[PDB]
Amino acid sequence: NLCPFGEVFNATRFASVYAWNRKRISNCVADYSVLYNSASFSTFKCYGVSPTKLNDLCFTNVYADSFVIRGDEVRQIAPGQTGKIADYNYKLPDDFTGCVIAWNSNNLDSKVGGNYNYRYRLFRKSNLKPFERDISTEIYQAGSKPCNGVEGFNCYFPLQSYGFQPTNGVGYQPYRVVVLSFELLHAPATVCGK
Amino acid sequence: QVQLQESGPGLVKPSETLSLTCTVSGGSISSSNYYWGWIRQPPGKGLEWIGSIYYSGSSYYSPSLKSRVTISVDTSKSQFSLKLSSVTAADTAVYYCASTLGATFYWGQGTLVTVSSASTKGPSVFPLAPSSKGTAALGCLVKDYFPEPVTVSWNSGALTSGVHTFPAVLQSSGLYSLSSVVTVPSSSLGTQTYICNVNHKPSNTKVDKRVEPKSC
Amino acid sequence: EVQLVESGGGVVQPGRSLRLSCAASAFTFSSYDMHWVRQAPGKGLEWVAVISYDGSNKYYADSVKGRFTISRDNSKNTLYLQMNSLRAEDTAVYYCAKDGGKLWVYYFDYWGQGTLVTVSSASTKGPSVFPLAPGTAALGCLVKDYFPEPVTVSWNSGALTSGVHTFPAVLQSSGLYSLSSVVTVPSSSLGTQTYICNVNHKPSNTKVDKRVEP
Amino acid sequence: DIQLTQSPSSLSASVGDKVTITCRASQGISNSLAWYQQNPGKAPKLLLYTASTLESGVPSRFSGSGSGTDFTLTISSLQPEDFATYYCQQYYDTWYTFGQGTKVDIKRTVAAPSVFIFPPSDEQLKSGTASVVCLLNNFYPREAKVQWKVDNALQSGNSQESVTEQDSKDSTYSLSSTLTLSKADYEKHKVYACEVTHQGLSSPVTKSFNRGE
Amino acid sequence: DIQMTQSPSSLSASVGDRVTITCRASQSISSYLNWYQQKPGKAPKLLIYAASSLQSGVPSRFSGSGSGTDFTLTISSLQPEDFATYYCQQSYSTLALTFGGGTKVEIKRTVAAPSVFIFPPSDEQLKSGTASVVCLLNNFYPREAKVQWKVDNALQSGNSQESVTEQDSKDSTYSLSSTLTLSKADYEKHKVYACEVTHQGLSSPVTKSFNR
Ligand SMILES: *[C@@H]1O[C@H](CO)[C@@H](O)[C@H](O)[C@H]1NC(C)=O
Repeated sequence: NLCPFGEVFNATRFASVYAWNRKRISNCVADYSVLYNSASFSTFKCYGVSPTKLNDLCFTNVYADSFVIRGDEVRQIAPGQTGKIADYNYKLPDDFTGCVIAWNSNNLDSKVGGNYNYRYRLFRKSNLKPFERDISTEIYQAGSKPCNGVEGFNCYFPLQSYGFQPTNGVGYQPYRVVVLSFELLHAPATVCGK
Repeated sequence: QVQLQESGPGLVKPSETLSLTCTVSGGSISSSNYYWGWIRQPPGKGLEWIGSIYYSGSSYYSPSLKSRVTISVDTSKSQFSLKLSSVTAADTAVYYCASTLGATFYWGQGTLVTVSSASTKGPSVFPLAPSSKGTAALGCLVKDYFPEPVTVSWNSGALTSGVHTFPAVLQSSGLYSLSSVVTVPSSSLGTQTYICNVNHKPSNTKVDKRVEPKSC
Repeated sequence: EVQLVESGGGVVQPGRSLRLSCAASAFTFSSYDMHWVRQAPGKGLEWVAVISYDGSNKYYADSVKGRFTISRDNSKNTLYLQMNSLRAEDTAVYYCAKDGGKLWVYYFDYWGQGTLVTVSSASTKGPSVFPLAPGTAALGCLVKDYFPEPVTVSWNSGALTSGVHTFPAVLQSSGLYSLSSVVTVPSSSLGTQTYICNVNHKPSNTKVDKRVEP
Repeated sequence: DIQLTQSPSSLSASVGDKVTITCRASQGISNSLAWYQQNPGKAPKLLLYTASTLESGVPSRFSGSGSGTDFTLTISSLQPEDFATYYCQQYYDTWYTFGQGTKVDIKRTVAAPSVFIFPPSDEQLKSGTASVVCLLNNFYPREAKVQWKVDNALQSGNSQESVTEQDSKDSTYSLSSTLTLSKADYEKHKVYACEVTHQGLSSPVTKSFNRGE
Repeated sequence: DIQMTQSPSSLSASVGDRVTITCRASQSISSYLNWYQQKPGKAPKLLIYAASSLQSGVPSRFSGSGSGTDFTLTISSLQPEDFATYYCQQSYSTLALTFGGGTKVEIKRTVAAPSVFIFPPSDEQLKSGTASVVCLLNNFYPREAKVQWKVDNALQSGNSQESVTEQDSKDSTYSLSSTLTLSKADYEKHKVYACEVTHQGLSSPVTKSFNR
């Protein structure tokens, strides 16, 4: 039967970038060329593979990662990028083999009074390793004295609200992203494009 | 995007209390891991943190000002306010409201607050006559006025090339003094009429001064 | 033996449209992806767009996205590039390239000879040629104020080959082009040898021969 | 109380150059530092925090490094919109502190100022105050010293300076120094000069006048 | 985008030399680095794909190596038909393919001094309203040369245009032409028209002039 890409792209609600959702896709047939060509995608860049070539290749598994960021941060969802998102929320390896798809979602994820349900990890002591998901809410020590739960001036809650308003500039508007990872192990392949 | 709009008088008499209010329209003043602070900047000087406040957690002030500073928060109207007591001319500065944390992430546009006890005074315009001793310079001195600003043009806007109108300095008298100059060819001093157009709207003062070379 | 032939280039005013073609030969055209790559005057290479083997997938660079359109006709073995809303920054030589296809990624193994697209509003004006009057000596002609590129300059109807230096054109502030061409000759055969520079402007159909004497 | 010290106080560079600003703290502050950009008259804008993390939306040409007490901000290829004043700030203790700021300047060739002096008008002398103005027209760099001499006596604490923003065309500055005296103190002396020392002047230039000539 | 920085921008060598060009990437591109050759006026031609794989028909003297961020193209024995510009292009970002700046391989010859000639604007042109003062630098090497216009000892900044030919097929030398364009009103305002030339094969600024 077919692979369920709709459940990712057409999902009504998306996850925050620090708590990005991953859908493991296996044991199915996938339809790509008709799926991608829609141009209802503001950002569409692939690394290590051609989007027209996927209808020929088979992979052991395919991962569809999904989250929401703001416009000025779409440039960070890429291999070898640095910044608040790529270092503290979602990081791709330097040899990332897959595609990054993004479309403006201002009509879905921004509210007149502002939507603060989309958060991101602002402070973290060390960078995330590739494909790491940190959902920890432990108070961040940013001074000398430890925090031990107590929040304050050298003790910050590591997550921060986005605040999407429909009237904000495109840089401050919400964008939904889908990252398709194509994994090739020395195992029998289960996902082939057709 | 967090939007910070600040309001309050830009003129406070000395020993009085400076008061400013920042209204938040980008993030709920309650539903964000954001401290809410004030940073000032004296003219031509650096930046000085004043204080910050949490939605309930606590407040934190600059010890150099802690005795004079009060920061309050209003959630029903989404505002946090600043009160500086016994202001002096030292407190003449641009005041910003900021969504602070580790860093100050978002910034209001900034309200210049001038501390002076002077009322409104129209300026006096004196000529800076070109002297005798290829290109010569002439101008106007706009002295002893309050408050800001004044506008100076030359020949009703027909002369723009080579004009430098300098920013006003605050004299010890609490009054501002400003000069505007222009370099022209020395050969035109006897044939071209030069007039500076000073306009000080706070005092409804419009003055046209003809600048002529000084006769022996 | 892989051939690619472009056509459809020329002059175009800003905001107008222009369509390019690329006739392929001597390979399975309906199986390879195809590309377009342009090169501004004196600059490097810039990938423009790519189209799949079947023409169902199209991907464009950000500098031309929502402005150019790539398409192909496999029955005719031709590749198309509809260029709308052309800006002056689009002035470049446009190449079409076949995808190598031996990798998981794109790469160009064969290129077309390329066709020029000059985006400017200036009307096709003819050149105004001025002479340059002179231990050897030098002399030449000044091809000034002409639009667009190019102009071909020769000496004595191509008979004088050694010692000639024709300089690349420069886009002056007047939207027109200016070009210099010189030739160094022995100072002995000056009044005995006659020198005539041959300037031709095909876009405006102007052929001007001018004598050069000290 | 942490003290931030930036280096250099003023820097001049060209478009495309690599620029480095240094910030040093009186105490160890780990990586808890932020960099800011402020264009003239506008509010500051955050560039980096935690010494190394770029704020979202900031161009990638900006980069930061350091820990403990020494920090560095770097612009890889300077672009025309990058000319401004730059501040560093620590958030390590309670009493937050800023650096004094580093103004990035456009490097043009050295230009000597055209010096003009203006006596007080007879119309101002009727009010009781005398204002002598000294003009330095179209010069570079900004560093220039104006020395007031009244009867060969160097004056200080009765004058004020004012500098124009760098001109958008020829990239030069201009300075005006206003020496203020009472009418009674003005008529006590004869020679009024302003000595100007600048890099583009092999020797200090002096424009002067004698009162009543 | 992924920037590709080539080094050096220009090199001069002779037939039989061993030439190596460097290509750096702003981030890791695995082995997806391709080399191309372009003649002036001609289309690019593929030499190396996937950093090290030789395209069919390309002579074996070409070879490529590298991985990650540093890559190298190597011509073991340079041949006369190999003088051209060489580009590297990354294919890691398949939908954002980017090229390097290019490395132009030129013919190494000895330093050659330029012959400077100056030409006044013709009488046929001055009646149209434009005046163009032209200065020529003839047959020199290397390409680096500074032409400074001085009109009444005043540097004419922002008022001229330069143009350089390619390396001559005989002596491998360059030629430069600077065209100072001013209106006739600007022409009679001054008297002295000079052309200053600074070159490696010279020792002092050279000035060629004439009187009306
Ligand atoms: C997403 O939803 C649209 C209808 O809203 C449907 O036509 C499309 O096929 C869906 N996409 C997938 C991948 O199922």
